Amino acid sequence: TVRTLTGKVVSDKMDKSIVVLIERRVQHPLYGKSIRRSTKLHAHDENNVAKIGDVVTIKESRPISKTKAWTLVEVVEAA
Amino acid sequence: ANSAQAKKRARQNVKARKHNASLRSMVRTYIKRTLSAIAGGDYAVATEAYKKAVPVIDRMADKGIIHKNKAARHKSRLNAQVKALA
Amino acid sequence: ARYIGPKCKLSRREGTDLQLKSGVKPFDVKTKKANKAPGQHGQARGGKQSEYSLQLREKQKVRRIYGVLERQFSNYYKEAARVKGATGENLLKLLESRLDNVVYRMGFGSTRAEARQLVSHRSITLNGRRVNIASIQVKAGDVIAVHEGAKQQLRIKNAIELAAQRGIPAWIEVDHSKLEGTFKAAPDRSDLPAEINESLIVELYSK
Amino acid sequence: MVVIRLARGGAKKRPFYQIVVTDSRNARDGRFIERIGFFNPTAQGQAEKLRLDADRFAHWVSQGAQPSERVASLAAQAKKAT
RNA sequence: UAACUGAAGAGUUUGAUCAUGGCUCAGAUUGAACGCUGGCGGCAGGCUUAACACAUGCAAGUCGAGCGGGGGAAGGUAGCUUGCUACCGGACCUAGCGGCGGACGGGUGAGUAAUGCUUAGGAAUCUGCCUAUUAGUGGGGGACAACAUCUCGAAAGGGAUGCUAAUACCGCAUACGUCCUACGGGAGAAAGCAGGGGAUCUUCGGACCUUGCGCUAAUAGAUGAGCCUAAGUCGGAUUAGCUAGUUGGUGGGGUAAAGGCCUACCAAGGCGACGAUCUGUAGCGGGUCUGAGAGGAUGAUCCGCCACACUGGGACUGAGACACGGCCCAGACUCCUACGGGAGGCAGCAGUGGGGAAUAUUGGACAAUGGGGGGAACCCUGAUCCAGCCAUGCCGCGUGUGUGAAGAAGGCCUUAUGGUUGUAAAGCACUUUAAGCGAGGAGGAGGCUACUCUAGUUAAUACCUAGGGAUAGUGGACGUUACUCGCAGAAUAAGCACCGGCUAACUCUGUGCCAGCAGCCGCGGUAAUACAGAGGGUGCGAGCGUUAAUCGGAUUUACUGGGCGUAAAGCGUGCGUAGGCGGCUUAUUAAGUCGGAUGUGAAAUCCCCGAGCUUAACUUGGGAAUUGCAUUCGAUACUGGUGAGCUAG
Repeated sequence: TVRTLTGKVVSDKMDKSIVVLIERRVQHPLYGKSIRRSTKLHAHDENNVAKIGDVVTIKESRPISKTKAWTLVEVVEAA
Repeated sequence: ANSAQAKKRARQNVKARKHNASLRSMVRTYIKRTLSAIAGGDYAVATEAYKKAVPVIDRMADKGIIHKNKAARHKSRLNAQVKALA
Repeated sequence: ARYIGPKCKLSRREGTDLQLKSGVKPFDVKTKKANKAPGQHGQARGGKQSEYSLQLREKQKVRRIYGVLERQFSNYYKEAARVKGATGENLLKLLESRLDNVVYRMGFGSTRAEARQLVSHRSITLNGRRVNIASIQVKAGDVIAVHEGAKQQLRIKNAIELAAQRGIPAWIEVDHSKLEGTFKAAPDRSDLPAEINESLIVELYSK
Repeated sequence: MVVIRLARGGAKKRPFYQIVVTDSRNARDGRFIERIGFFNPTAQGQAEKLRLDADRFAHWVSQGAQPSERVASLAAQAKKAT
């Protein structure tokens, strides 16, 4: 019963943190053509398991730092 | 202040401020003594300082000078730091 | 407000009898200027008219018959358009449902103006209360009567005598002995005279 | 505290009250938690004079709401009528 | 049943014409303003500009049943210059300490493009008064206002010494819960007051019993608040790079609580063409106006959220404030002064000056609904309910009705005696709406006190609490109310714009490119239907016109719904980055797409059916709607992802 998201890791340099890029497809409000929107989320990786290019699942949690409020659940696909 | 009750509130505010400041400074002093003993590093001295400090923190927390969550935090953290000295 | 002034020139301009006078004498003998407009530049009815002129002149005739001013008439049109059914039929039913018109068609008033005067002066009771508003809508089953103080008035006897000559309407059931009638239902368009082309008023307001 | 009181609606000299559950600090005609009936002191003809939802009234009273004096009187009247 | 059903064109480029393309007009709407005119009622609205400066009054108090003092009226007994004096027991009042309130209610939109708002979720929190439940309320101590004395100052207000009460303050004791714990243990509260009473004692005046209001520790509920996440939320590239507590981690600090919130180290991270940074403008939403719809404009009055309180920076008290009518500091300004010293913040209500095209009374009552205090009686409340002013808007009503011609007079026109004003007027006969005078008269008031009885708790019939009954008092600002019944008399009541075409309504005099009119095309240079007056008419009507502003017509930024040979419009031509789109077959996935269910989408507003206002406006019951968002379960044709295969590109 927790909010999860699936995305691609685009950064793993910092300690215990990954940058996941989420993608969604929405309709333009007036012109009606489906377009692509992307958001960047900072997640928490306790053991630095995730790497650049993997497909990961993250879930909402209590804040861990200034910008991190999501935690890694599992690595669906490895680069 | 324009009204008599407002003036009375200001007077009571000053008096309560002095009293609360006294009690709060007492709490700070006892915590500082415990920290000084911990820095000294003797286990028995630190234990004695902590045992002296705890009742003051509890009494002032009960009077409302500090929150009981604050008192619990101080007690737990100081106890852990004392235990670290073995 | 309320129009006060010469009645017959209005009929002359409209080109038809508007029942503004009681009707003791015919309109032709009463005016002697029928078939001509009231202006010094007045002509016969055969002159050319634009569509706007026709639409305007149709609405003015109905307004002058019923004594209704422009704002109230526009409100009547809006209500008729909101209500489902034929818009012209709804408008004509709304006009005929007015209390002052119902009193006139009862015959206590020789003219709609006289009926309105009676209603305003509280000589008429709806159901059992002395109202004084001419524009009150009369519903099915309502009972209209004459107040006791207003009974025994030579104008009322003259009006009922003239109403005897006039065709008694079907939808209203009135006893003249005690001076009281019942509104049974709204008149139908077929019951109403056919010289009125309500479609012209409809196209006028629909623009 | 939570109270049950009347919120004034209607027009000039013809008030119409809604019976509402609300925090007592809110404005009389402003924010409220729940509406549980109405009161019309000058009703006539077919107009309903008082309507109160007894189930929600009892629920809020058990939760701790404090009815005003007029609302308590209206609740007594509604209980007598029903 | 019902909840909608909706789309008009015209004028103007030319000697004709068709097209293109601007400009202008017919509509709806307004917190409007101005000009002319002006009778009444109901319901609403009323500084949009200077978040400019403010005289004066009011807008926050209450509790003696928490406490000690201090007052001034009635009584009684004793003496007597005899109706005067001395003391004594009750009833009242409150400057001070103390409790609660003052963080609500009320005002404004300056700041704020996201620390805000809208929708949908979440975890690491606190929460006075209210409800339920559990364990208690034992015993001491030292002070300080008032008061007394001194002293400064005209005062206002200051400063210094000596006392005193408490539900003010601090130890000690005890601890069902509670906090810490190394799981052995350790730590921490509180206050009394009031009503009544059988028996007993009374060390002499209470103990004792009982019932309320209180106080302490804790767990739930309810309410309120704090924090976090995702999506959405106005322009500018003639602003392209921005950031070093900056991004992450560890130890420590800090908070009610997560967190660079803070700090010391370690690393080099973090944001940006899906617009970072900088910069202009702006409170946001429910809603409002317009539009067939899609869209566009807007955010007064009502409701929710946020922010601010002369301008900036802080903290105290408190459950809660970084506090409109509280404190400290700095700044500008204003006021009193006896030169010693002091005082202030209307964007609260009313009001003043100023600004402006323009927006009201220095009113009444707490009777009703609420809010604060109190056990209650009751007190406070510019919230509120009412009243005053204004045609500002909407709705309703009146200013009379019928008859009356061999067609009076007068006016205007004339082919000169007719036509028009016109049934119009006079005359005759009726009526009393509204306004005026007089007389009656609801409802907005549920209740409270007194009396009686019942049932609870108790030792009790007392007290307290909860109910019932009848009777009598008591309680309304509005207010001379709404409404009803009488009285006299047509008596008190009609204006404004326009008449060349667009666009309904035409002539005569005066003037002659003058005076003037004009939204556009255009009128006026002697017969002007276009200027001014008159007659007549037309459209509205207590209103009528003008100016300003928004949408529409405008398919004139074209998503719905336009164009680029010559009317405006294909880059001078290639290559190519990001991006957009992409051949055929097959398996799989379920992101796009589609369907179901659940939760939510506040109320008010719009629409429908009813109800009450003499009708209508207006008020109101219930629906419908809120076209959205989220979660979850399904479908697999098409698009996308993945695997395999193919040859027409």
